[PDB]
Amino acid sequence: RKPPKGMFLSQEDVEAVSANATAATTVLRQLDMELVSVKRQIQNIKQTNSALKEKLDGGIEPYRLPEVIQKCNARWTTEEQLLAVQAIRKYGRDFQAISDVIGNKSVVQVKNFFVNYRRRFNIDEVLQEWEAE
Amino acid sequence: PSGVEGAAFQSRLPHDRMTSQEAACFPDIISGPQQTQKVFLFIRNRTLQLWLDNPKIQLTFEATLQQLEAPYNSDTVLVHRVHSYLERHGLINFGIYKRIKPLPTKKTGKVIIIGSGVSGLAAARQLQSFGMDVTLLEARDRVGGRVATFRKGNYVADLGAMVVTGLGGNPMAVVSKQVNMELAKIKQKCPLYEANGQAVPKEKDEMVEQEFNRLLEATSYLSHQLDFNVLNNKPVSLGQALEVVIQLQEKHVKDEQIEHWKKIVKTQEELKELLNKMVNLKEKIKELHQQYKEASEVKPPRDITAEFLVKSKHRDLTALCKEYDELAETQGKLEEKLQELEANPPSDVYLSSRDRQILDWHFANLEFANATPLSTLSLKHWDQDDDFEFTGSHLTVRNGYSCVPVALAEGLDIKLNTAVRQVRYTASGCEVIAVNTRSTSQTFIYKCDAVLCTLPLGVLKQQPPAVQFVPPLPEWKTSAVQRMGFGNLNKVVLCFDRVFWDPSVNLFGHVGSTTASRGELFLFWNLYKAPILLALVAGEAAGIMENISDDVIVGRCLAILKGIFGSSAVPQPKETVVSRWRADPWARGSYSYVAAGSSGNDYDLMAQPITPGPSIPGAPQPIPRLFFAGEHTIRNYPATVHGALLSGLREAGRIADQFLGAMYTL
Ligand SMILES: Cc1cc2nc3c(=O)[nH]c(=O)nc-3n(C[C@H](O)[C@H](O)[C@H](O)COP(=O)(O)OP(=O)(O)OC[C@H]3O[C@@H](n4cnc5c(N)ncnc54)[C@H](O)[C@@H]3O)c2cc1C
Ligand SMILES: CN1CCC(Oc2ccc(OCc3ccccc3NC(=O)c3cc4sccc4n3C)cc2)CC1
Repeated sequence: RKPPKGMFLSQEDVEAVSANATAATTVLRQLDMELVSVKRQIQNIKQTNSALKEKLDGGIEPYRLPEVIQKCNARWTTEEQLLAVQAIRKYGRDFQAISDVIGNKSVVQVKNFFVNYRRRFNIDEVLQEWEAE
Repeated sequence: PSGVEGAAFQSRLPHDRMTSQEAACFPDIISGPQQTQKVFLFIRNRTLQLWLDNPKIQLTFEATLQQLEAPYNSDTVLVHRVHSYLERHGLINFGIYKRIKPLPTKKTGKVIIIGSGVSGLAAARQLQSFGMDVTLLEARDRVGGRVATFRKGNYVADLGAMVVTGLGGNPMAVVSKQVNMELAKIKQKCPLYEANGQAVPKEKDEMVEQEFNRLLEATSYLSHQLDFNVLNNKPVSLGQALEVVIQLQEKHVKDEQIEHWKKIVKTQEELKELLNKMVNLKEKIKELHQQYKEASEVKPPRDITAEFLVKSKHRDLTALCKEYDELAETQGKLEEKLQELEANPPSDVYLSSRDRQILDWHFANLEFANATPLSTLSLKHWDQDDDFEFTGSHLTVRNGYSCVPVALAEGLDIKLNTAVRQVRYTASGCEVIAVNTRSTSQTFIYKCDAVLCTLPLGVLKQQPPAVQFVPPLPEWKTSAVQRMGFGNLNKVVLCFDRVFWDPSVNLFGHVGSTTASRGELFLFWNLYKAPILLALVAGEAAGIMENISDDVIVGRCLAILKGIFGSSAVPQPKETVVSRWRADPWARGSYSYVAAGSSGNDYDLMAQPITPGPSIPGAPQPIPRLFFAGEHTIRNYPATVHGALLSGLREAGRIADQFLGAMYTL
């Protein structure tokens, strides 16, 4: 109940190659074309992607910025607080980004910050304003 | 096997079971208790063994009983019935033997046998063996019929049968002991030689053979599993199924390439999409650098919004560089994934032109074996006789097969040059009307209780008739004759003064440049003692080549062998013969094959004897008077010698059962 190995035969194809007197060469010609069709459409996207590749030449290496490595600190300078509030305003809840910006505050320290200062920096109000965008 | 059991096997019989036939004559026993059956079986097998262990002298009832030892020795009728039964149906005491018991003084019954082909001869002997009067009529000036052999000087080569297809259960094995046949194994190595003259590389030779064998099992799958057996009301042929299977493989190659390249695009497109993301990211990065540059040019000390604007742009920029570097990674992978897919492409083709020409050879070979275009073979039934294959290797008859029929014709009333033109059968008896082949007018009349027809199938099919039946044959017979296949295959015999080929190699192929031409001279044999090369025409070729001068045909051969063996190594031939079996009017072809739309059943139809109507109306049902034998009557051994002779033995037993009666059935 199995063809010899690598021989392929399903009920449906058998019927398909037989029904017409030339149904064979019809079906085999369709695929011949349907192939050359895909073979060409490969050539398109090759050449399309070849030009896109040319535009990226240079990479982004000229626009690379040096690595900042600030060591997390417990204190908040008055400066640091001000950056926070502007960051909150610009970033909302992306605490990662806020921490990245201040330069040397952990993402937890950032979160606490909302709670400890929220009171006085109307971080409620601030945050609605970011929402309105 | 060996023992008694091996005698059964060697006589084509199941050692541990009673056959249908035996049941017919020993109905007491087989319906009887199990014990008795084992006795019977043993007796038979032992008796068989005895005949076999020495087939050069008659095995008598007495001799047989002497060698039995009770409990089997005890019942002497059972031994007698069993012996006489085997005696009757040529299982023992057939062929050429010395006779212990000289013959019945006078002869009972008269039979005319048409054709001195092995089937005919084997019957004749058998009947005369039983004490009937027999006379054979042969249109030819020689016995054997399709056992033709060529002789001239010490050149010897069959144009007819040549091969014994294994001795394992072949009754010709027994004849081989009774007659000196120089039996040589055939070294099955056969190297193929393309059109140009060049051996095919071992590597390919195997690729194609395997694919050929693979394609065949394939067809059998279609037939027996997918039931692919009729197309538009007409029954499927092997040829058709092979094409379909082949196409389907061609088609599957394409389907694979499509799927592969299509998997390439879908990844190519993934790259396209990615690069866009990457270009637009670089564009937003570009500007965002400038912004950061401008902002950091506001020299400090600065107000905190301006400080924020530096910091924020700085981070917003590293954020994008992060994204872009991950997409450069993702790109790296996809650029390699296309190295992979470009590197491993599915096969370009199913078969090259070269491949398909070599494959055409392997098909020609099948058209050789079955002596017909695969166009014509029944898909379902062409290989039905494959279960009854003998064991052991195939052997040629080195001294010429004609040695066998001749040997059988010793002591037989054979009228050569006597062509039958009409067979008359009636409840009273039969008149056969023949003539002289030499002067058509010299007319003969023969009267007999029964006629046995061994006329070849090609003759029976001949339209308008070469032989008239009176009354005509019933439709059930004539329809079977129409449905059955009668193929063709010719031999060219090349006689030389020196062996200019490798003697180590018995046979070797040639590969025709066409599909339409694969049969033409596709195979060559040196199997004989002398320097004789034999060349075969098979397939659709055979029937067309019958309209070409021998000179030309030998031309086309010589050409081939020059190309293969070197233009100067090929001496012209001293002696040449070409067969034309379809042309031959006492043959009209080579041998039967199961045409599409026929079955193995037709072989049985062909064997069924014919009973005339009564003479006076309301007179009792008459005995049957017209019998048939020959290669086309034996369902399990068609188109061979053993089949012919087996049919011969069979009819002889049947006729005797009719006209001498069978007192062993009680
Ligand atoms: C090329 C070829 C190769 C073969 N190779 C092999 C092989 O290798 N191995 C194998 O086992 N078998 C082989 N065979 C098959 C074998 O030859 C036959 O199966 C066998 O000889 C048939 O015997 P037959 O008695 O049935 O018919 P035939 O042998 O044909 O005998 C019938 C006789 O009737 C005669 N006849 C015809 N018309 C008339 C008439 N009007 N009046 C009187 N007589 C008539 C014929 O002339 C013939 O002698 C081969 C056949 C051919 C053609
Ligand atoms: C219906 N069916 C047809 C297939 C026959 O079996 C064959 C098995 C092997 C064959 O090739 C072996 C071979 C190798 C090398 C040289 C010759 C031969 N064989 C023959 O010439 C040959 C042997 C037989 S038996 C009946 C005819 C026939 N032929 C023609 C051929 C036929 C059995 C009956």
